[PDB]
Amino acid sequence: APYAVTASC
Amino acid sequence: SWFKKYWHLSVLVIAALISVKLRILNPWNSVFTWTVRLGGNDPWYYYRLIENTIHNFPHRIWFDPFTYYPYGSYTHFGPFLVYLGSIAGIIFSATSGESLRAVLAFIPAIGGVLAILPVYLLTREVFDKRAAVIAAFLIAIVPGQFLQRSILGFNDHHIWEAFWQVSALGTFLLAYNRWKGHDLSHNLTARQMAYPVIAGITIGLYVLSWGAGFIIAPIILAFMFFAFVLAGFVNADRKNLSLVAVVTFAVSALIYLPFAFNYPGFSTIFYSPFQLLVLLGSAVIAAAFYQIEKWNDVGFFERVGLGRKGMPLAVIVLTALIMGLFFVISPDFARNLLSVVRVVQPKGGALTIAEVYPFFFTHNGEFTLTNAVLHFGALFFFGMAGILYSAYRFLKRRSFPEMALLIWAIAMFIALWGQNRFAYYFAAVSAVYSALALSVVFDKLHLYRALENAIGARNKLSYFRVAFALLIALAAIYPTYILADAQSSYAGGPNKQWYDALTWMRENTPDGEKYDEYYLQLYPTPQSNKEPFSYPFETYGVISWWDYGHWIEAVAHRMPIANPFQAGIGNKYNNVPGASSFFTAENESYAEFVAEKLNVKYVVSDIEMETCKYYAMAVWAEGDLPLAEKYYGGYFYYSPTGTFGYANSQWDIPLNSIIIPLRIPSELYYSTMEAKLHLFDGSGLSHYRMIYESDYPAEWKSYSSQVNLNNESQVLQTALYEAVMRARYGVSPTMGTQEVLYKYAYTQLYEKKMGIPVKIAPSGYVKIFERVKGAVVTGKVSANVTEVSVNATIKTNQNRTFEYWQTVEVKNGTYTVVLPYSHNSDYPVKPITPYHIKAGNVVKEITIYESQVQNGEIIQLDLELAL
Ligand SMILES: C/C(=C/CC/C(C)=C\CC/C(C)=C\CC/C(C)=C\CC[C@H](C)CCOP(=O)(O)O)CC/C=C(/C)CC/C=C(/C)CC/C=C(/C)CC/C=C(/C)CCC[C@@H](C)CCC[C@@H](C)CCCC(C)C
Ligand SMILES: CCCCCC/C=C\CCCCCC(=O)OC[C@H](O)CO
Ligand SMILES: CCCCCC/C=C\CCCCCC(=O)OC[C@H](O)CO
Ligand SMILES: CCCCCC/C=C\CCCCCC(=O)OC[C@H](O)CO
Ligand SMILES: CCCCCC/C=C\CCCCCC(=O)OC[C@H](O)CO
Ligand SMILES: [Mn+2]
Repeated sequence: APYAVTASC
Repeated sequence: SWFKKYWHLSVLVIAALISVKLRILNPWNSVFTWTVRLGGNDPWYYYRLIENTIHNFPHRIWFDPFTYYPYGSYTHFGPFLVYLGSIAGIIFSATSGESLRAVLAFIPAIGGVLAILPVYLLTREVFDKRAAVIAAFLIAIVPGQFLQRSILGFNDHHIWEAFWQVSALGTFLLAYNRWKGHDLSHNLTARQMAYPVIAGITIGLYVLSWGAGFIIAPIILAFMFFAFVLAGFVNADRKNLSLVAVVTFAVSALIYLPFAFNYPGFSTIFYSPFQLLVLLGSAVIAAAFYQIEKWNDVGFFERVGLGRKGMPLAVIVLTALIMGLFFVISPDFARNLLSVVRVVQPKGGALTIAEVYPFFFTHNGEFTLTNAVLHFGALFFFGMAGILYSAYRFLKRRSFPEMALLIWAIAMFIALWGQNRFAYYFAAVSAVYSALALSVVFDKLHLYRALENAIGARNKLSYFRVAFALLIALAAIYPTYILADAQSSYAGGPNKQWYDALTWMRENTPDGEKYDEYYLQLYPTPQSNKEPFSYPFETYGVISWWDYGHWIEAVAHRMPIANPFQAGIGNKYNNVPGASSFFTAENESYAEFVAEKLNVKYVVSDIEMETCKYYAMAVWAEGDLPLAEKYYGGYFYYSPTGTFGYANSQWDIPLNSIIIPLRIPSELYYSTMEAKLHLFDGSGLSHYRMIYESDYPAEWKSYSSQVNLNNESQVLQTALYEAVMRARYGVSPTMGTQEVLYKYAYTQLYEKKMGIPVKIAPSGYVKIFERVKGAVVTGKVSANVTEVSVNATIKTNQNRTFEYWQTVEVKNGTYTVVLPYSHNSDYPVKPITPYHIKAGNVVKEITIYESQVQNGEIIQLDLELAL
């Protein structure tokens, strides 16, 4: 779920 | 039967129910748990604005001194969603807290279901009536960013972007359809004037949900520009199209006017007079197209002597002139032309955001159609065939609405290429054009006949063609709903460890009642925020990674340094104090520079910032991405010999070995503030003490039922067992295991050179530290020692314990250590031993009062022998 947050976790 | 002229509503109802099952029932258990979980991050900031607006109804803030401490940030969130949730909360008598979030959670889901209507309208006004029914059904099952940002609990404005943009295009093209072929006296009636007025209101509501919604005006102007220069090409009532646009943009400017002066300058996202000029200026440009057609009508371009081509050419020269002569305000150009930077992101630091990465591309720089499946399902490929066919049909029919829809399609595809988020815009594109595709085949394969042959008709129906029309309906709908059913079963937001830690912060840090009152104040809109904000009481800052700023403000009611507006990040290359330059600080003296400038009193760090998110923080602080792998090294491997090794390069790893897909950090990492804080539990720091830590990662909390977390060997075997088990499937180990592996690598690579060990045990997910002046323990020392060490055992609220060490060099026969912990503190993380202070062969033990820690009292403690 890609949202307004840092990626790849 | 009775479905005569009435099936078209029978499908819409069925489509709405499918939308409800996906949007409300599927993520129900993820939103309504131990608390009401609003998804993501930004829905939590809307929740902040809404409960402030409810308290000061009908008024609303346009500047927030809480976030972006200590400067405050202007609020770009639109008045539509803010006032919608505010009124919805009052109607259901839910003005704050968990009860307000339960009401706000349904707003995004309702918007997702209601999107069936504007999708039907736009498709009917362009194509036919049957296709509009497919598009309504297809928009009820399309997955990706559209479904995820319109799910239960994700109360963000992205669904209302898509709802009002499609509504604007549908109502505009409906107005053109109702106005075309009629003279002006007929279009001036109240019945006819209602169509462009409605189109103008939908455009205004689009901008009132998203400050960058002014982009709908150049898209609509692009409709008229290409319809004019192609007058012999395309067939369109250009004179009535120009008049519809004039009424549409004038009304939209009137709708936007009462919100136009809430920002002290031109802006493309903040509610400023820039958007008012785009809408008003679009009305006069459309009015200029009125003369060019009224002149072409009488034959002005032949009397001057340019030809029928003259009317296109004068459009082109004025398109160049009327922009060129708009140099009367160069700030307008700077912000207008700024849109081309939106779909480009060489920032790199911005790239580390999960929602901005370009579509069609992997994190390795190669083309891929993989996100097209994961975000649209079969609708993407069915959508391309509908787009290519629409282009084919436009070259034959030369219908203007079909042309304008294509322009909308190609513009949204460029935005989709730029950032993967704008898939919420392209979702209605594939749904509309796949509906065009499926409608073509359903007629040519006699399914439209068999449907009416099923009740009340006679047709020549080929069941072979019908069976294939059913078979490709399969291919369009089944794999699309499969991804939508899976993606809607979970909802994002903070985990219990983050929520519990933040609620604890709200109730265990000072001035919680002043922050609660200031949280609901109607802040004045300042002319600038370059200086620190003048707060009405003594405030402090909470520093963390920018991801958690909205959680900090809405749940802990504390002022964060950085926020999901990518504010307060800072960097090291320019010495800009922020989150990145603090957590990547290579010594405590630099972190104190950043912390003092930002008035930081509290630090919140989670295991994400420690492991997989640390790379982003090094990218922001350093600016250059290849300059960021300096914080990283090689990998662990499970070799065929049954042993675990480590290699700097991938070529040093033996054959048939099994490579833990986790890049081990370099030595520079273990010297930075994030490592010293989360992975060393604050050891080695003189101005920071751990005051609270949350529960373990869920996996290790489960592991502890059979693993002794006080047995370094048992933890090690468990972490290595999991890492190989998941490396076998090319999956990284769990976060709690990544921390253990990080600690093991430090003990095998960089520990023996120094002597300070780290316990291999795991730790809590979220950790809170308090910034401390520090009790200064200074004293005399013997003749021949150059180093003094301090020893103390700290125990956390999770019964976990660790060692706090600190070493200083002796100068002028004197040592000086500064200690952050005290032995009479109220915090749930206390020392359980005194400070053991060594000076060669002399040892002494000291206990420190909390008053000496707050005020930084000097304590004299000599460790001297005669000798
Ligand atoms: C070219 C376009 C690109 C759009 C995509 C893009 C690059 C950016 C937009 C992305 C987007 C959806 C939003 C960005 C908005 C902004 C500013 C900020 C957003 C920030 C962030 C997203 C939000 C953060 O907040 P959060 O949401 O996280 O809370 C637009 C469509 C126009 C076209 C002509 C394309 C058609 C296609 C083809 C193949 C033909 C081209 C052939 C050609 C031969 C070239 C033709 C050349 C032209 C100049 C004709 C254009 C006509 C017309 C537009 C001019 C009239 C007057 C204009 C200037 C406006 C007037 C305004 C004022 C002054 C009154
Ligand atoms: C247009 C605005 C839509 C308003 C709709 C709001 C109506 C009802 C919301 C209540 C839903 C039930 C939630 C629930 O089970 O709460 C129990 C514990 O809170 C679980 O955490
Ligand atoms: C003269 C111009 C004044 C414009 C004032 C508008 C200010 C705020 C708009 C928010 C009010 C909610 C609108 C509303 O309920 O209608 C939207 C769907 O019908 C319901 O989802
Ligand atoms: C029918 C027309 C189809 C047009 C297809 C064009 C596809 C993609 C265009 C997007 C280009 C955006 C700019 C870009 O490539 O990178 C910009 C760097 O950031 C420069 O530093
Ligand atoms: C003890 C001698 C060492 C000198 C270096 C000073 C380093 C750190 C001092 C931090 C003091 C804490 C103040 C703070 O964070 O909040 C400021 C608002 O007054 C609310 O407390
Ligand atoms: Mn958002």
